[PDB]
Amino acid sequence: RMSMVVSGLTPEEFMLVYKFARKHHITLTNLITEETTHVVMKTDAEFVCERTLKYFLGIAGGKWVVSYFWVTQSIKERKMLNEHDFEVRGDVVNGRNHQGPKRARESQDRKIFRGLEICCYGPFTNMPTDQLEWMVQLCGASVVKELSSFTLGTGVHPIVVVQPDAWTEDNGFHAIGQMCEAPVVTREWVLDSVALYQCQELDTYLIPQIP
Amino acid sequence: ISRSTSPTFNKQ
Repeated sequence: RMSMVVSGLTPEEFMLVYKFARKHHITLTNLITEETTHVVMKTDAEFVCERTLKYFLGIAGGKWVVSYFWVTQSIKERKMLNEHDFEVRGDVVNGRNHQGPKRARESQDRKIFRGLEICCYGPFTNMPTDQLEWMVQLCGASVVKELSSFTLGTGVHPIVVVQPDAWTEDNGFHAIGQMCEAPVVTREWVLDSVALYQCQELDTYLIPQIP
Repeated sequence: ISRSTSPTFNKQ
């Protein structure tokens, strides 16, 4: 039961949480795992946070992604308040009230990446490629590792995800087509879809491919 | 908002 993770907190705020986790006997730690039940995000007064890896994974796993205000206010009323009353409402990129967290929780029966095959191809900054994979997994996708490896039939949609600025300042990936028939999209297609917890159209994320 | 060493993804 109850296992916390923190994101965007200074060491200082981390202690108020430790003091809070101590009292209520919650397993508080630095690394986000499969046993984690809550992701506590630093937010503004309106429960909007910035997008960190933990934010994406908290959503993907259908965990409680709650404002750090849940801790401070509980600490204030000496009693552990309801997570729902402090759930993150959105972020600085995809919308302030998109309700992605709550949608992830209420959509565990219908994962957005359901029936999709995705290969995180290429280099990736600030987010280990293995994390980006676990993220598409938790969201229901099937992970591939090898461009020429995708499943060849019609009950499955293959997707190639890349971070264009994670290589150089000369081109070379408008050529991933020559290695498959799968559409290639920037990593933003995953981040946006996951944050809003709604599979997005590939259109604005498509990367022009040579023949 | 975020005040940790944790990277943020607000663009690419």
